[PDB]
Amino acid sequence: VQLVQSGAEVKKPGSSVKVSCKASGGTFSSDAINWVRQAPGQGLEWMGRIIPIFGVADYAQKFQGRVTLTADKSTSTAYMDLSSLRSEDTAVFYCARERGDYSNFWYFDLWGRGTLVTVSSASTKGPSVFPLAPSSKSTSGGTAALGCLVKDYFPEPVTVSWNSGALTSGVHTFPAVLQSSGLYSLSSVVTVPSSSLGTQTYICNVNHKPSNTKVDKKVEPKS
Amino acid sequence: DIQMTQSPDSLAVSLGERATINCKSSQSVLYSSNNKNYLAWYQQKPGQPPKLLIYWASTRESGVPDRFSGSGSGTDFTLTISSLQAEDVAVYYCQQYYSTPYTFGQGTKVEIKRTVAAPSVFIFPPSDEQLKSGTASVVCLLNNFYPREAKVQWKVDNALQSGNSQESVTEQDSKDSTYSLSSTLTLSKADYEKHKVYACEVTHQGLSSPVTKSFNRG
Amino acid sequence: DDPPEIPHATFKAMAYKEGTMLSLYMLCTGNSSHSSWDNQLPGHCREPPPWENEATERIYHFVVGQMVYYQCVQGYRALHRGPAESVCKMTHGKTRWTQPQLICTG
Repeated sequence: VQLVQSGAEVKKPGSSVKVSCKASGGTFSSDAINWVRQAPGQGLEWMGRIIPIFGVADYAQKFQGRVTLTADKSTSTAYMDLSSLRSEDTAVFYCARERGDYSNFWYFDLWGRGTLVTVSSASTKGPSVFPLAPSSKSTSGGTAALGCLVKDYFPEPVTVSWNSGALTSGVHTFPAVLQSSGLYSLSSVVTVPSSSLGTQTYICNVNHKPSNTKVDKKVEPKS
Repeated sequence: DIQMTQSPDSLAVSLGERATINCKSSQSVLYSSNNKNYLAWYQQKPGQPPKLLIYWASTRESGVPDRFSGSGSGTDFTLTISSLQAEDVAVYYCQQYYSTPYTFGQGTKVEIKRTVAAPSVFIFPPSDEQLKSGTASVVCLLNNFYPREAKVQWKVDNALQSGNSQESVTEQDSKDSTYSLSSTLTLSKADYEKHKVYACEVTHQGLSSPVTKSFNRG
Repeated sequence: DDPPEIPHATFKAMAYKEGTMLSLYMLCTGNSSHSSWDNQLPGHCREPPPWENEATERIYHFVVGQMVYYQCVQGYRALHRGPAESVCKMTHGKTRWTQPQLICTG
């Protein structure tokens, strides 16, 4: 048995979303489907439970009134529905299954992969690539640090790559940070020997599928 | 509404040495009829769904290495990772399935600890392409440092800059067990043009005295 | 006697108290070193391995202090909490089985 969920979503404030959870096994046989939410950089929380064989649902105090839980026996699926999305509901929602034959309250055997929901008001935009040129002073023989700047793109993710994957010695790709305008931004930097410059080249390949965009650029010290 | 209270929020142990986590419940969980403790511990490696680790507060679950071992009873539970290895770095949560609503814990970030290393500092002047767009951004880089905490200040013409700076930190690199920090501030074309001095100042446990790196426009 | 029979439930035992019996009968034999059946958890035998010509049912006469669990049959759910347990406890020189607290519904 395996729990399969829906894909990611990028909606707008005030809209509504539905997340589906389907079991590759036979059905929900005296089981329950618990829902767990994890906002980024936060601990896991608890939504509530739906018991398909009973047709009874229990909710947590905090989220009573804003979520509706649905189970369809024919296809053996569980549904979550969000109403009046705020800007702070960006999170990941997991399914959990707890066997019921032994007892009503029980641990979580099997977990779904999770459904990423982003709630913001922005337009699908391609990233902007800028060269964070290497320092002329650098470490003066020790090492040289140079990277590319990726900003004003929506939505994430962006798969930065260097020299088409040839170089992976010291690349650092920081997790993106949300700007005030609503557009994400991140940068990736690679550390190379100082003498390496002037003889061998660097390219920061950048990919952003949601707009189907391919952006490449060359990094070189101003001199 | 039984509520979990893990401690510490973050924990740092040397490789291959005993680690310990605690858990507290407002209400007792030991059920009289069963003499069993409805407590479960979960492990959640980054960017993956959590997986069950221990149930009934002591019963190791199938496929879990023998080193993990729960203990305790009542409201003073604990977990132990004897001889921690590189695969154990994760976040471990309690759970209170004694009654609904289930309540998780704050979460503990078990993190391997090593000797301190002095961060490296680099500064990058803005590219000319952003100048045409009318915005300017400068990047200051902190490379390969331990431990966690470090301070960065953005200084312009010997004046403290506040409220316009952002930064990000990568999770610990597995092969080397270090970190990295990069900071960047937002300035317009008019704002960036008139000034001449831009500096980055860092303070860390590893460094003896604060180190500054600066560049002159043009 | 026998464990109480709950509707839509099948009692099970993880480990048998030493002294259970299943060639008149098998016997769980245990010492300080270990415990093993004869006549083919310390102080408790494990489940005997299958031996061909089985009867489709296992009959066990249980000595005082046995512990069991109750599981709802396929298609039912447990309304209350916890694996229900039943133990045999001597009372005024009379053997008896503790009544479980479980209902399986559907």
